[PDB]
Amino acid sequence: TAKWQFTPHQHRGPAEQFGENDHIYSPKLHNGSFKSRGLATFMGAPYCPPDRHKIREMGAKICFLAVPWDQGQIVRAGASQGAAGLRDATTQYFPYMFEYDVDLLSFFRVVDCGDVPTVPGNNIKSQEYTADYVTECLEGGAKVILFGGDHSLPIPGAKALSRFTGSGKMGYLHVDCHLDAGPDWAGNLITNCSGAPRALDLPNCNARNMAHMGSRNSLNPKDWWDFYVDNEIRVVTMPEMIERGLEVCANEIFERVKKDTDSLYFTWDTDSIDISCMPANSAPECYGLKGREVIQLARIAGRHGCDILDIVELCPDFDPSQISVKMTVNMIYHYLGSRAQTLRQQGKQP
Amino acid sequence: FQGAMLDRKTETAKWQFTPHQHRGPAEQFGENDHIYSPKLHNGSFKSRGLATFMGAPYCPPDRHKIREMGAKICFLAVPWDQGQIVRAGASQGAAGLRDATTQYFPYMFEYDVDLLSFFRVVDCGDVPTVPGNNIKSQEYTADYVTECLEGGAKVILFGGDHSLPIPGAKALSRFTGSGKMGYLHVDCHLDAGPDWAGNLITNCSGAPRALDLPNCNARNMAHMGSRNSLNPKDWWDFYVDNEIRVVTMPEMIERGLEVCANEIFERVKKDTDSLYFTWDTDSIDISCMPANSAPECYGLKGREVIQLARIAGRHGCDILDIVELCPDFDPSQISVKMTVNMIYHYLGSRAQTLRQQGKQP
Amino acid sequence: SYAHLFSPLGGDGLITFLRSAHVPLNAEALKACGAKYAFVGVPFDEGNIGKPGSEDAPREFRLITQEYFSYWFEYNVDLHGKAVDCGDVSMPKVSPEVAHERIYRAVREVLKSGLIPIICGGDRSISITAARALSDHIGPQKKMGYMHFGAQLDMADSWAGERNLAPCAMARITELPNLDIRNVAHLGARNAMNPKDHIDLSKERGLQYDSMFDLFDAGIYPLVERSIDRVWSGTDAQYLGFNFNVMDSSTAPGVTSTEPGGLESREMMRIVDMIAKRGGVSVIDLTELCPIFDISGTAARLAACVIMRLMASLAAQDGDVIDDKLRRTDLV
Amino acid sequence: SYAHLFSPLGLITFLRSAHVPLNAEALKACGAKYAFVGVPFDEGNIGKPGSEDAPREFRLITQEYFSYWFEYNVDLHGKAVDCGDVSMPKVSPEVAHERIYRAVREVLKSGLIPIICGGDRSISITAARALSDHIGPQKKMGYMHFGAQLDMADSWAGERNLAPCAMARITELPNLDIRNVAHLGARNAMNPKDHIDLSKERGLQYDSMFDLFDAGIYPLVERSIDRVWSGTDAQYLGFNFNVMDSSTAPGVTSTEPGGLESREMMRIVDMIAKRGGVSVIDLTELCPIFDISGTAARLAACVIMRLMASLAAQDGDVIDDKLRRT
Amino acid sequence: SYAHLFSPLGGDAGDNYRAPGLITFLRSAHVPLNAEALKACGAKYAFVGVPFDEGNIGKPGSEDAPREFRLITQEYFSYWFEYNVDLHGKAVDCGDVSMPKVSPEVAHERIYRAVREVLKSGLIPIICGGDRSISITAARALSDHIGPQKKMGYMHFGAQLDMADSWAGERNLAPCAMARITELPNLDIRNVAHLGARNAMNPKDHIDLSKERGLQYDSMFDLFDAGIYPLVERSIDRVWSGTDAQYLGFNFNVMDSSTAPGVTSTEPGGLESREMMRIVDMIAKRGGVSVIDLTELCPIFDISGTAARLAACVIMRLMASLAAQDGDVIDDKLRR
Amino acid sequence: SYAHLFSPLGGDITFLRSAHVPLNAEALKACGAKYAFVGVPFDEGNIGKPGSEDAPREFRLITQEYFSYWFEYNVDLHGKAVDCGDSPEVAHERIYRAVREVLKSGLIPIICGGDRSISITAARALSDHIGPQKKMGYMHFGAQLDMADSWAGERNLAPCAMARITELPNLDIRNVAHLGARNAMNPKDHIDLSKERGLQYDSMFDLFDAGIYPLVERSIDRVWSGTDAQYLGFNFNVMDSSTAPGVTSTEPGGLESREMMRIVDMIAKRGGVSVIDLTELCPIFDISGTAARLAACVIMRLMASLAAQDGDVIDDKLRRTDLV
Ligand SMILES: [Ca+2]
Ligand code: NI
Ligand code: NI
Ligand code: NI
Ligand code: NI
Repeated sequence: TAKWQFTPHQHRGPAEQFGENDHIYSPKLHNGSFKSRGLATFMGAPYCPPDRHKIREMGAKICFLAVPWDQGQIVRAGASQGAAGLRDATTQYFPYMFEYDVDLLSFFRVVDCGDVPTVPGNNIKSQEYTADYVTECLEGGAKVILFGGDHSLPIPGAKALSRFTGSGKMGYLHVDCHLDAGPDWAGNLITNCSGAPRALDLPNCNARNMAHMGSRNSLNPKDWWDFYVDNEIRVVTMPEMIERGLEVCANEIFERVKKDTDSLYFTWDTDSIDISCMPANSAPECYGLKGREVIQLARIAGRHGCDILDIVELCPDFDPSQISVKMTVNMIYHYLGSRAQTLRQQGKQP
Repeated sequence: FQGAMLDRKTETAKWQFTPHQHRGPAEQFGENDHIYSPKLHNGSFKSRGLATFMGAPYCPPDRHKIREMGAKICFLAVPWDQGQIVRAGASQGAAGLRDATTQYFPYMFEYDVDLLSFFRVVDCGDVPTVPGNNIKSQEYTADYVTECLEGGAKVILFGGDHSLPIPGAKALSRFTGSGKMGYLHVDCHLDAGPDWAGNLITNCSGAPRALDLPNCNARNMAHMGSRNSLNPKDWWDFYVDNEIRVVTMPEMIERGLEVCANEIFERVKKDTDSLYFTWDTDSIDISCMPANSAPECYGLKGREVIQLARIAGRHGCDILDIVELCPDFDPSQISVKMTVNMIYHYLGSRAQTLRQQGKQP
Repeated sequence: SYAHLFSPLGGDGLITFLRSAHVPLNAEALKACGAKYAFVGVPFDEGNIGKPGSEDAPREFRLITQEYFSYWFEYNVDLHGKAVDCGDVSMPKVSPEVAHERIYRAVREVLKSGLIPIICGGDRSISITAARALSDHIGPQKKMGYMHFGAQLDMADSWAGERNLAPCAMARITELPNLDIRNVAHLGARNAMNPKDHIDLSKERGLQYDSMFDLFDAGIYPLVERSIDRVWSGTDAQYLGFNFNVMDSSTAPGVTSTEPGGLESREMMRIVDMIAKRGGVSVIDLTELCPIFDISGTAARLAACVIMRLMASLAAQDGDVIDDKLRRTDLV
Repeated sequence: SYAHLFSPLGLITFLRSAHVPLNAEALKACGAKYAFVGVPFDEGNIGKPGSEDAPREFRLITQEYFSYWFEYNVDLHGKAVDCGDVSMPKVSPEVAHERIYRAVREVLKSGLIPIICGGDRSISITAARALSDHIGPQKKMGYMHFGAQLDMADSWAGERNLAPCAMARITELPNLDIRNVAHLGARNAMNPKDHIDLSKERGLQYDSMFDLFDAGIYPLVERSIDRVWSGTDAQYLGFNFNVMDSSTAPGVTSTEPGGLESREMMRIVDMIAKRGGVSVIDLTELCPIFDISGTAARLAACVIMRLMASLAAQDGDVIDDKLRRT
Repeated sequence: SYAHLFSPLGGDAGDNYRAPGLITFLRSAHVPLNAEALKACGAKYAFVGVPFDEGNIGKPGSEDAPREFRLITQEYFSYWFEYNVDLHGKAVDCGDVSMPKVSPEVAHERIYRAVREVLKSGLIPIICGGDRSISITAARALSDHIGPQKKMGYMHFGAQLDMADSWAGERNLAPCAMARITELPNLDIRNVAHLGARNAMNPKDHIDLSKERGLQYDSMFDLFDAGIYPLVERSIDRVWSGTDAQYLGFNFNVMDSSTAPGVTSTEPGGLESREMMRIVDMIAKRGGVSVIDLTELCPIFDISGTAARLAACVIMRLMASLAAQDGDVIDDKLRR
Repeated sequence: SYAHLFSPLGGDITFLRSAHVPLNAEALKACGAKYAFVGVPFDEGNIGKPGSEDAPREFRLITQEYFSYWFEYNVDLHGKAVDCGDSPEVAHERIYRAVREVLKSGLIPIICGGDRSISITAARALSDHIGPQKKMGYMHFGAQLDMADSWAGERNLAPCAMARITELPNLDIRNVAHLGARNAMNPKDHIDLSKERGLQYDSMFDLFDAGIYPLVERSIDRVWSGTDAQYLGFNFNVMDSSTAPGVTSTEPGGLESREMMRIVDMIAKRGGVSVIDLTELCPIFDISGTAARLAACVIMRLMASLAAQDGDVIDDKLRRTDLV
């Protein structure tokens, strides 16, 4: 029977720390993993196999699951290295956020579920694995943070959430520099530029609960734009976000995709973020979100809440700094910190 | 009593790992699957996942847990890089090393050995550090190394800086008791400062601190690989004054690596019960090993590094330590993968030798 | 064919700006090809006194533009066929007087065709020759306007005994006989690469440059609009030039002399639309890109997006839009 | 004489300035107002390595600039000197800190303003103590620091003078009233709960990045400037450039998204300079191995030089507008 | 015209403007992938870029190798004084094969037709890859080209056997390459050589399958024991004697990591640069080759282009050494 | 003080941390050193990638990573060298007088940085210094012959160096050695001109075939036997690219580091040399300072080996426990 157990500041052996809250305080006997990562999991959280029975036995309410698959990719590979940069970047932080007064780790009973396996060269089978693995987290009673890998991730991700939602309704939020709405790309329905049409195909995902935010510039063929016009799906371009204000736009959009739905899929491409803050991309783009706006959007998302959050296309090998991996850490942390602060305000549990 | 109330004496450790890492619906279960091409997925050859050294089970550095697992090799990282007189960076070595082991199988066809199951390798994690406090950090290292030895395993110690053999040989010396210990130091640098700016235990004093040990004798000590002028006179005087054999890199090149190394291993093992083997990556030529705090030309070539690891394996040591790897200085994987092969060929040759003798580890 | 607007269907080399066709640098051939812009690479850096690298800018700029489609969903505009590429001017490598002559003939030949040259350079001194070519092109009975973005005024009357190096550019350009100073705008000057004689000479001549401090204090866009109006109101031709060190260093590292405290990318995009509202420009240049210092191609990507957005916004202002009822299903 | 103001006719030191030894008599007599002191010390660093190389990279960046700033009508030539690096042994932090302390005391004794370019943040502990001793128990000190981390660990791994302890040590200085202490920019999760608890216990009125954003930044900065400079005899100003948004400060030890952008810090510099003086300037935790085309080092160099120019402009130490290229 | 043999004359003018061109192998002319245009162009080799990496099971990056390889070769003169040979005009560049993403079946078919077309012209394709699995298709194209009444030979240099009967259940990924290539019907295993295998990226089933089929690979340890060249000469002889066509393939992780850092999976303890050059001369003494490939160069891991430069010199010296063996040398009496 | 020989005790920018002496012949002669390091950051003769401009600065900084004591030789380099580190037309004349002034002092100039064309001026300064009644020898290591009679219409660029240096009137062609030529940076007119003049170059292929050292020994003897002065120059692209990335024009298939160190001892057997140059270091392409570190260790090992050959060793009985 599975137990949710972690060592504060990682290290066991003769100098192991044991305080129940030591993980939210300055380390006491040693430096933890702030300099040398050791055997780090996401957030230092317990490892838990993507297994509905183990996840439920641990009582985990957030599963971190890496989907490093980067061969459903029409631009260039590299996103298979994202999850390792992310996990390593969380050793630079505590799981306590003073901006929310929340211990993220114990509030959600976060677990790290490892990586989804891949079948190189086989986009069909690799996406099938992702759906099977995501399903185990959902059936375990947890909400999910999915870390890519290329933007094919919402295809199996939203399919798994769609099946799990059953006769209820699912919303779909896609945040991206690119509209990602090719009906097919060279005949292929399930590349990383088709998250949105494949979501609209889901039997319980309706156009009025779908939306796209952040688009700009000309890596956006006309059929991708035609998709939103022809199906009446609201697009909020980056220029509109700038003109009207992020908060106004984001709040309107979260209200739309959540209206009368039972669950929400939120996919977030790192190239929605301005290239000055996010060089580690397959397709980095100017005219994007600024650093403080990324954190603002993550807080706003946390206020409304989603069932699955996915973050894709991080390519740490393209960045000589830590700015890109640490940006993705803060996307996740501020989402969770804001989510916890909201739940606690509502008298609700995760 | 806090120790007793916090420990779990009756909860026994099990040596268990998943071949090719991933659990969940597509987990592989074959007993030998880890030495064959992966079957259901790619394992960690592209994406590292949650990889340990060699994919081996994690085992806390606890003598009772190690013995319960029956582990005969502990990998223990010692990333401490603030006993360092040159420049920091070796604290990042162990992470690059562990990640590089995902590029290999634990099976070595050159020896026909499954390293993982032959030795029941475990990854014991990292030794914690106390930043700014070289004294206390070295006390931690010795106590962690002691748990591995008392658990019945031989040890692979993976450093930050070359202060490592000070607590390392201290722990092995204590474990060896009334027996005798040898000490082999392979390095571009003589590392024999009596003190450095008054400090006795920096990364340039491994050899004098070893000689200070009550059961480590000059006749069982040796140094190989030295060259060039990052070598103050007192470092060379130490070997002259105490009659400790030095085999410089020019001598290894002239006489041949195999002849020199076999002679040296016979010397450091003659009439000993144990051997400490410390190996600084800057003994390797800068062309093969740029990722070091003090990289040097006129060093071992790639094929010679593997040759020396093989020869070390034929003779065997109780602790092998490998220090000063700085992966952030290298845009390639050549340096981290060189250090993987130092360990893998040592272990592969060691297992082939034990099996040839009809002996178990 | 419209397949270039859409995702490639199933079953289905030359390095040029926007994958556009190559047309030789010949006025007759350019007028007949149907494009509105003619891209000219000028890999010349012998007016540069700073770090080298702008020599490789034209090729890297061309390569970056191939990462994008020609269709702009923000404008309903297709840039396909709007530009052609004339190659590079041949740089002989030891005759700055002769190199500038070849540049002068190249710009005059493009202007004679009626197309808008897009001059992608090495160093900023290229603008001296391009601006003179436009001034001679329109003749003494016409009025010229001039707008440049950059962190440096480049108002050295002379530098190291030379009169036509990069830091001398504006000092030469403002001597042109049909360029009234009231039709000159310079935006973005800041920090210490502006010696006192550049400010003394600017004051002597009445150059009302908009320093970055001036821009921030005014909220940027109200002041830019006034300088746009000065450059475009009552002039027969307008020269628009970019040194992308006008941008904050964080968003344009790959330039010859990067400077903190500059424009954000979103600010430059809005300015591009403001320029395009005037419905025309005579010459476009960009100089001092330095790809060897770039990270993920950031400066090259920014320059390409600015220039292509300018073309797209000009086409939208002109009503030169595509049939938006077109669908990908029409190719089959 | 003044040719460096104009277009040219045709050791590694801060701003290509002259080297003066760390000796008070030579420093007072040399005519400069600032003394750059490199401190390549990183043995208080608990994070990723690299800041030891910051003083060299910072110096190399500053040698690219002209000395004349048209925005201020100020000439920096001759306003600073470079005293080299403090000589410090490795693996002996106590002696290294004593060497830093004596170096800063020697600069303060000369009357010049030390510009201390560090390795890790713990060197600020010793520099701030040196100023506190320099002015003595009859004076009042002020302290303002920019950074994403509070550094309010009473202890860290059982140690008391590491980088995350800096503010906990600095706020114990006896002539530093906590109401004359400012800390601006704290954000994100490298701020464990005991740092907030200790800040509350002591009355540390830190201005979080969120606090700053909510107020429009500058009104709150102005209020903390007023606390540090009003009624104090000396002011210590320190920078960890992870106070800046990661985009404009990648090359730092612990980069942080969602911070100040370059134009905002440039405004803050001018607001500080209106007080007409500062006693010590430090910058720590630049990390060149993480930099992107030297962006963080260049931002840091631009902030320090604009601060010098802005103070000179405030002091009226501008050049004659009538000078011409001659 | 022969000025390209000598120091540039300089002081030359009249070019005025340079038409936009393509980054080309050895600054050579571009010829379309068409057999007759290839036959008529006069070259002996046709460089073919294959930026395909969807057979790669390791770290990404080989997609960019054809571009970086071409750029390295543009730095060199065409005359090699060690061989008295002029490479000018001996090769052309056919660009890159046009392949869709996320569609490996179609990509491999595009590669197959491309290699068949160059072979149809009689020129020697020089195939610069992304990942190692492209060799499966290229070797199959040669096997089809010569037909079932002819005998093919195959030699590959690499640190990895790539003898996975299947990998993750798939049959045409990079680690499967030799297992597929040794299934070709007119490739007798006695005419197959594999040289350089070493270290632990060689699982036990690759060894078992090699033994089951009689693949006599020459491990790096085997080569060292033989003094290298005596064993290489015997495998050269097995591949070239009695065969109608010979396929020569390179994974430059055969080289010691110090001289090939920028490869997908770098390996210590391999061949040094001067050793590969002698092996190149030993190969060229056989006076011919049918296909040359190089895969798994990985520029994001390279150190100052070291690996890309080594590969470039190996390939150019091979062409130069073959030309010297053929007597296709330059007139010594030519002067400026 | 001898304290610089040992690990620093508790308590308490130039080449080799050596003293600065002005570039003045009398001051140099009286200072007691045997070598005068001269940085020559000149890149207006370079036809390839830029970077040689920064070589003199990086070389100095690398040498500060090493002690002055060589345990392999029982030699201390401290005080044997001093540091004198500094429109193509006048600059070359400035270089000429700089070398003439050092030679006038009797010291051995160590001329660093910049592109290979500098050897033309240094060799001309040395040829003039010895006068027409003496015989000169010249040895250069490099992958490129640099035997262009003219290049792009010029006569004093880097690829013209050997064509210029071999025209000096007191340089008999049998006293000229050039070692390491390989690969395609050697146009035919450089080979033809070598044949016209009888330049007995040792290509890398020739060196490997002979086991290297027997051929090096013969070219050393041709340069040193019967000559009154010898000029030694290094382009470290003679080294295999794997061990010297940070050079202007790196080339595979060259010398290993262990082979050069042995060659250094072979040169040092002759007990003297008149000028030492190194050109075409390119630090911007370096990784962990590899080329700069190799160059530093070669030059310093040559100085150390020459001192050992001269018997100029230190008292091996000195111990760290003698410092007060
Ligand atoms: Ca118990
Ligand atoms: Ni996307
Ligand atoms: Ni995207
Ligand atoms: Ni050592
Ligand atoms: Ni060492």
